[PDB]
Amino acid sequence: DVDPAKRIRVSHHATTFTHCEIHPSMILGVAASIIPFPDHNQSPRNTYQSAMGKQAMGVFLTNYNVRMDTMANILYYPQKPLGTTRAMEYLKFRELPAGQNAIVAIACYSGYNQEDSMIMNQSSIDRGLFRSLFFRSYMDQEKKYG
Amino acid sequence: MIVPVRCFSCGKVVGDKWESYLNLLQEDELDEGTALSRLGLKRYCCRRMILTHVDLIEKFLRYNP
Amino acid sequence: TTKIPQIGDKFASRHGQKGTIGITYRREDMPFTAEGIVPDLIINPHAIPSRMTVAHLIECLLSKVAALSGNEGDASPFTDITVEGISKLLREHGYQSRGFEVMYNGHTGKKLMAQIFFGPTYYQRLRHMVDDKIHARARGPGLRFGEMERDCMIAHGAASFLKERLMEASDAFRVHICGICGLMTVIA
Amino acid sequence: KAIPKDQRATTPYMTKYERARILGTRALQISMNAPVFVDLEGETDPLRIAMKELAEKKIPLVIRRYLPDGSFEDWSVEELIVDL
Amino acid sequence: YDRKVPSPTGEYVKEPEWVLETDGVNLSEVMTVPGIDPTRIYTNSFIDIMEVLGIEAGRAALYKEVYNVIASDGSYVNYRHMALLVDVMTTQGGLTSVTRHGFNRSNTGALMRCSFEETVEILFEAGASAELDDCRGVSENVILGQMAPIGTGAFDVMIDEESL
Amino acid sequence: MNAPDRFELFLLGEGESKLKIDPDTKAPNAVVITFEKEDHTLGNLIRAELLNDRKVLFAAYKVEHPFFARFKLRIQTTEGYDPKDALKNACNSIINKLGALKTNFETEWNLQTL
Amino acid sequence: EEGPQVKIREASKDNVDFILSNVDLAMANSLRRVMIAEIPTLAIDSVEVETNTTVLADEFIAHRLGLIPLQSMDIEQLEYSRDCFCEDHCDKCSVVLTLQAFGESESTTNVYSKDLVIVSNLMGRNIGHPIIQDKEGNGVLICKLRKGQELKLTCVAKKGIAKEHAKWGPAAAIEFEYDPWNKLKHTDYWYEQDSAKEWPQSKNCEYEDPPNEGDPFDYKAQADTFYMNVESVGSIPVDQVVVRGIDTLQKKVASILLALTQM
Amino acid sequence: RGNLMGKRVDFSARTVISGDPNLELDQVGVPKSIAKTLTYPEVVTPYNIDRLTQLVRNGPNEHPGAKYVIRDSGDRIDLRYSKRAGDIQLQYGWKVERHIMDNDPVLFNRQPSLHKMSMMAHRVKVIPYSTFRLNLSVTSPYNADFDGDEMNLHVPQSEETRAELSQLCAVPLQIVSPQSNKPCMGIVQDTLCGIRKLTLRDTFIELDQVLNMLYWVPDWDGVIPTPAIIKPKPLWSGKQILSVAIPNGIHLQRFDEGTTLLSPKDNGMLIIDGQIIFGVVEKKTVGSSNGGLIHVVTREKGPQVCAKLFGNIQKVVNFWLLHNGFSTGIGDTIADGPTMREITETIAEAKKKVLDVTKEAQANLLTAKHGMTLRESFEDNVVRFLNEARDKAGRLAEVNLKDLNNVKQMVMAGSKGSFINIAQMSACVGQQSVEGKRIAFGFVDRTLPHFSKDDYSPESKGFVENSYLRGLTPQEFFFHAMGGREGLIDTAVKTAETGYIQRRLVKALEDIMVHYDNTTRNSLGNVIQFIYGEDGMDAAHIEKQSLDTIGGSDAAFEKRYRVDLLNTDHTLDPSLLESGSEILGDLKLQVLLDEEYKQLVKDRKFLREVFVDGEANWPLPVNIRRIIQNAQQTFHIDHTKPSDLTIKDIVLGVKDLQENLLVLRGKNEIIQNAQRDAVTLFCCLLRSRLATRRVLQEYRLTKQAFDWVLSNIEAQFLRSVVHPGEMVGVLAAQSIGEPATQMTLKKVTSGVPRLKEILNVAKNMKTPSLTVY
Amino acid sequence: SNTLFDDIFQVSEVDPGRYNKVCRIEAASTTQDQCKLTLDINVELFPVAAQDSLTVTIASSLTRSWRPPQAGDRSLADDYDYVMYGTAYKFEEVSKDLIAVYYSFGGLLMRLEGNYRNLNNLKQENAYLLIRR
Amino acid sequence: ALATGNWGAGVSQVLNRYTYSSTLSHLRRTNTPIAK
Ligand SMILES: [Mn+2]
Ligand SMILES: [Zn+2]
Ligand SMILES: [Zn+2]
Ligand SMILES: [Zn+2]
Repeated sequence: DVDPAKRIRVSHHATTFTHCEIHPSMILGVAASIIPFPDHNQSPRNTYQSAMGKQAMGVFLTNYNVRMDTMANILYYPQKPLGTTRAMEYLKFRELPAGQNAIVAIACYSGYNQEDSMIMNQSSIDRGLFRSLFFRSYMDQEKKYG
Repeated sequence: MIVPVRCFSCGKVVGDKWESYLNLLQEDELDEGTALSRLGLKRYCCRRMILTHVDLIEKFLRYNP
Repeated sequence: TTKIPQIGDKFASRHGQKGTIGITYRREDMPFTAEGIVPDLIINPHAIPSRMTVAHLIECLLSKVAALSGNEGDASPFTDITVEGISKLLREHGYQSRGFEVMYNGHTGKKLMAQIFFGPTYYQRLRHMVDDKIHARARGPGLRFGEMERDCMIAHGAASFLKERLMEASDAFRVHICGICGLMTVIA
Repeated sequence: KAIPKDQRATTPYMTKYERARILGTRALQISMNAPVFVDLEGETDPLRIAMKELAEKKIPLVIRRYLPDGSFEDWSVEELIVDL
Repeated sequence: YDRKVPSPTGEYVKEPEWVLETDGVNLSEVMTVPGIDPTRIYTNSFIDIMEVLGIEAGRAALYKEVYNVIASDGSYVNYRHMALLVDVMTTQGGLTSVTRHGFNRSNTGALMRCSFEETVEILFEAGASAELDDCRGVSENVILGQMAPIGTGAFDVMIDEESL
Repeated sequence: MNAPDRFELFLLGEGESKLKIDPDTKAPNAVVITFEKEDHTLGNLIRAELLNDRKVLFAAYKVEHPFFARFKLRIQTTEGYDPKDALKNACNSIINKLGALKTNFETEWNLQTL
Repeated sequence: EEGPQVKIREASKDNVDFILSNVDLAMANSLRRVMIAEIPTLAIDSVEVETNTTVLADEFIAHRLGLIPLQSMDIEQLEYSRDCFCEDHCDKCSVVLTLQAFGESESTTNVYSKDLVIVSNLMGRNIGHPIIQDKEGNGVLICKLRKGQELKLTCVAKKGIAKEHAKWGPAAAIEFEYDPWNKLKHTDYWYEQDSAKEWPQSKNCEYEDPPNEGDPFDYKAQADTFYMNVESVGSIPVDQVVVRGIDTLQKKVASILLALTQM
Repeated sequence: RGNLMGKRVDFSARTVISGDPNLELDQVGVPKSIAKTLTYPEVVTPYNIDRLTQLVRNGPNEHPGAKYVIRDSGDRIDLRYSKRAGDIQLQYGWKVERHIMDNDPVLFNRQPSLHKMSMMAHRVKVIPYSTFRLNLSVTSPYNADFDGDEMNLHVPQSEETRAELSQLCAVPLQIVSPQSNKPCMGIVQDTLCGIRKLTLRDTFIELDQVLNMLYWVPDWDGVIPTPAIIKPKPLWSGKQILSVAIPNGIHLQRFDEGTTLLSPKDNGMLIIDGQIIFGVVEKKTVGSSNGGLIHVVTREKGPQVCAKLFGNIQKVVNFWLLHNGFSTGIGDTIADGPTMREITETIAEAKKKVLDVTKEAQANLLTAKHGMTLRESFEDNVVRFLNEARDKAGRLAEVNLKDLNNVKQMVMAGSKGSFINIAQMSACVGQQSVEGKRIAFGFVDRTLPHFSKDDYSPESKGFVENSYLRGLTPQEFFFHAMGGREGLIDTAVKTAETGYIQRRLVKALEDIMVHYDNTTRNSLGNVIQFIYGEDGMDAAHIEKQSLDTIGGSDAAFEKRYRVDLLNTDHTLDPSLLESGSEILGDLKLQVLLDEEYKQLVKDRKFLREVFVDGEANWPLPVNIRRIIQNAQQTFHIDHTKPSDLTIKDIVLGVKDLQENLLVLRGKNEIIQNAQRDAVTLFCCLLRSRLATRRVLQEYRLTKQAFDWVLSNIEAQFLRSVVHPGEMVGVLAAQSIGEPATQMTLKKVTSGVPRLKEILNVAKNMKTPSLTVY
Repeated sequence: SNTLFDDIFQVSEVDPGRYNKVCRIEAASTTQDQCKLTLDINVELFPVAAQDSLTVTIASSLTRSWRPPQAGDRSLADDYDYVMYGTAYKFEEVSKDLIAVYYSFGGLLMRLEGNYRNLNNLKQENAYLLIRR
Repeated sequence: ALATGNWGAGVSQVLNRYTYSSTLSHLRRTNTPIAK
């Protein structure tokens, strides 16, 4: 009488309860809250991701054009991920995203995508897929006591 | 920033359907799926283009200079 | 500066596995679906078994259904969403419930004997791009050659290479030496 | 301290290291317009020519193999058997 | 433990035997206990094996230990490599470690890679003891602008007044 | 920077010809043609048609490396039959084939309402 | 007319659902590829910027400009600037357009392709007119202007092909199928319990006869009967995408017979 | 000292790497932009005046160009700035600094390089886009992938230096490595997955696609092989075309579990004269395995042919895979509805066994195992139960999956995959653990505030019941993360510790070399080994061979080797030998045959003392079985007619050969003994392989094939002796350290911690144990 | 110019073992109870079932590359339906008193078991396999 | 001190701004100077 597709959970043998979790997914921090279905991944892979999300390109701020900082990378056409998270709402990910929804094919095609490399569609690149702006700004002054 | 001109995958013109899509939602109170199909976006590659866009320009325009 | 995706640039999904563009193909050459849908990106299945990254697969399934129905896919941890659940919804849309689709080779038009897991997945463009690390230092008139590199050349027994590569600029000076005392006290 | 042509107990066979150095020495010479000792049935690349000279045993070189104690043996490239 | 043994007909057969594994070591004293096979007693402490059975037995054990550390991961390494390591650690009669014993040397030359910003001292002592540099290393020969007597340079080449 | 211009995919550079015909040695009546600035579009085509010819003993093509736009075509034919001709034949045979298709289409187009 | 045979199902200004029959799969494909990559078209391929106080970057805007489909009906009556004997661009090989926009109202001012203006001489050939298909004759949304911001550009349309850049592509997608009933057995269906029950039956299964239970595998059947559908993007009439597809393919082979000739 | 640390790295470049199925094993794709930066000084000579004159005209900006022209006087003319850049007349003896071009030998390297095979020499292939390109099979020796790895390319600067690289470091000369006396390069990933799908019996190829495949193999000879099926359809076998990539003269035999000469399961492998006769081609045949196809092709055809072999195979399979396709999806991780039920019950059965032992312990009925605590042995049984569960749960999922299952297809081929993976994805994930135990009571008497105190159940202490497919509960998630962190922490350790151990080993052995006397010594001149490896052999020339004399019952030993010319029953039947009949009752010959048998019996005794275990397969030089399989194919030896070999031919022949297998040559008594010792083990293999009955009864060699076998064995043997000048010490250090940089994870001390404990000669071991019999 | 074996068999079993186009048949021989046969067959191009009756002829004639048509109008040495062509990696088992031989058809295996074939079959590759009705 | 990270360290750092989530992340990060 139980959904065989669901995961196996334990039973409520308690009459002692003094508190209840608002929601278990809140044990996660900011970076991990962005991983979709983190509970279906091997543990170390979640950690790897949390590191890389910090190396992604997005729209760090909407006022990027007015700030004059050392380096900046802005994606041309940011998209909100088709697969979101509930925590993702308080993180403004849909508002200031990073990355796009690529149509992905898992396949052995010409052989040019082995040992962790990828075959990207050149036509999609022409139409704007993954283009980004890059800004670098140089500074400099004048003398000191002389 | 703004509606990409075309669907990255197939080429379909999509940069001429952003406002319509927006209306189909507000003034017609339709849902995104039904809205998208009425604009002719039948294959998911084209559907995701519009359904996933984020119009950050409408926030850029809010800065004075 | 505008940066356009090139061979060597890094990309990654949200499941701890990056990759670089090995080559780019134009639409004609890409493999295709009956509806004429073509992939923006092709990754290798050999990178699936060992990583134990099932979520990537489920995010794909979920994302397909979301695009086909204009609904935001919920990939939140600790909920009751299932692959069976998602497979049912995708089926209702007329697709084979586990994400597979029949595809045809772009050079031929002929079908593939195997079907392909096809669907949208969220990918992130990472920083540190090819043209930034291409450094090539050749002065005639990493990237170093240190102790470990030398031990390798020793093992190969490549002595003159070690001599050629380790010798500095200093001029080859000619001196005379006594055969009795090994000193440079010879008046020539 | 030299050992007579008889009594040499070292290998009759040329070592891969000797082959590598001889070919390299000879090639260097050919690269500097030194006289060649074979018919260049079309060859132009020095090392490639050197390899040809070796096969036809026409390299007038001698290898001095030293022993850990100081003594040594002398083997002509001509003598050395080339099988590697 | 199961044990491959020759049966009376000749073919090897498994013959299980009781074995004792301990926590702590006292080879000399247990080796002498009645009821055991002193001929086969063993211990992963190759240092005690050396002190009780001698250096040759010490060597054998040290190889068995190194070898296990490599078989534990299913990995394989040809015998000679581990053997060479084990002989070097054993050549002088005792177990000489490899994880850097000397602050100056192991087998070098008062010329090779100037270690410690005070190479001066390495040279001062070499002088005071009349250290003799063999000149077989790579760096010493680099300092001398020559090729090391190794591999491709472990012999000289000369012109031959024979070739007709 | 290292990327070649895109027009180099369909424009013959200097010193290059659309075809380089070379005699195959491994076998008799065999030729190897190199098509510069062409890909699978023509390759698999001329190959397929060439295969409909019975006096043709061999026909296969291949683009050795996706980086460059050129493919190689090897044809082997019956003694007396020149490979160069089978090609001309396969070509014309193709050209005709298309002309008909072109018509039939423009014909069916008209009979449609919209 | 003996040979390849078209049999149209649907037809409109955008799609051309049809059925190719009596042809080699190779030809169906080459034609399929040509439509996607080698049909000439006009498209903005150079933008000179006088003034951009917009919120976007020049190259950003310029990139979109090139993606704006332009009238390419009489594209053949136009030459490739690389062949043309002028110095750069001229009316014989290019169409010049202008875009001037100013944020006048306080409400956000939109800039569309309709706001593009041809400035060169089209000499009577239908070419360069920005395509418009929306229900309000606006066209593609190029940019958005706040009050006070400005945009003064100068474009230059030129003839090109998809192989060079996907902007010059007249095709949007190209459905392609054959042997909907897996009779040639070109594919091997993946399944959990039932091949048939798990795989959605396609449109074209109706236009064909399901194989019979006991028939032994037909080992001599080849691949004919291809179900295609061409979607045009507007720069050219659908019917044309196909037709010229066959045309270019035709000229290609022709350029080869002429190679053996003058060889 | 600042220069004795390799800093001013001139003539080298670095960049991201990409794989390339269209490059030959020994090539390296060099982007044009990097090619124009690195130069090679080439002296002007009449053999190259034109090419140079032409390069100098192209200049520093076009690829086949040059950067400087140097004249007699050592003057440097800068082609980029110089009013005469386009007006130069080269002269013999001058030097032109040209760009590196196709085929120059360059040194390619990936750090950390703790392997000689991590610094090999490649042939240049100038290509467009940036980034260096590598053949996929050169990937493991470099321990490289393409998720961002960067490599260095160094350009040899002299002529002797060019020669050194191409004659010693070139990739082909490294296929078979000495670290493990086997190839270090094999067919991988896509090509491996594809080669299996291509070799199945069900795989057939039609004419149209066969001609393309053939044409793809560059060493093809325009000869269309006749179809395995001519009937209503000319159809070729998948095995047929692959066979075209394999050269002639290649033979290979191997039997798996239940392989017969009719191997129903298409098991094993049987290649004859470069035509695979039976068996699916996977990792055991085409991988970097010991006696595999690559080991063979190398030894038999030579390094260059083998290098070409990787490419030919890659080109065919990759082509056949591009048009066949392969993929993987969520579907492949889903197990049968009933299977999942068999899995849930299997785990439920585990939770009962655990519940019982608990009640047992709580009543105080559990008895502690000697030298163990109640709690210690309690935990022990619980963990054994819980792993038994994960495991049996995993097997139920493995068995289920069909042969269509992509995950299973990858596992069957050898390319990425393993039981544990399928087990955690499809069935139970298993028990988590930190420091060898179940999750500890971090809070007082409990693992999380969500449980009650003193709860030792499996859900409490860390058993993850769900598969990754099903998803983990929050508690399961946290526990799996506790266990996960452990691996991340010590992966950092293992990393750091191994890098320092590797540099200490190298330092300790760096000076040890093999001298011309075959002695192994250090810089002082001290003797370490009186003969390298105690056998004088080079490890890259050694193969695992079976010493038969040592195995089985004595009856078997005698049936096999015993020849009694004086006994109607135990003689050589006159059909195996030409002079068979007139040999019966020959006293003088029987004396020869008894010498041979007494020697075979001694050998058996001897071997049984050395390998007290009973182990028969040991790495030795010269693969006799292969030499014989060659002879039998080369001389088309018919197993029907009697041989023309004499008993004196064999016995005296094999006896003579032994006096020729030379490792040492010294003419004195000591050396001659050393020589007899070094060749002892090999000679035991020899005498058992060339025993008279064997030669006539089993092999059937004729006098011609036999004489051929003897000379080959001598040739190969001599070709296996180690060359004086071998830097055996560095070779040794690296051969031990490299793999120690691959160890990651019954109660003792292993892995790096123990290794460091050994090399340190620590008097205070962590696990001092004694084993008494 | 030749032929080497002839007879008709009684298919006692047709096993497909996890394959979808191939089956391993083991048919006994009409006449001599000795003669037996085990063979791999591409069922997709010539189905087979138990108790069927196949006529098996070996032969070796009517290596140079192969041509497709023309001959289809000429040397129709095919008076049969199924027609393979393998090599003899034949292990004359010389079992007991009978003599079995092995053929390889691109991987599709075959093995006959008799005794009077000592002057019938080859000991070399070349050899076609024919079957009719 | 606020410019360096000198208290008694690395206590103060330049705020990440590569991505928005990377900024949120940096602002909620923890450090432990120097049994398990
Ligand atoms: Mn990597
Ligand atoms: Zn689309
Ligand atoms: Zn003096
Ligand atoms: Zn013009």
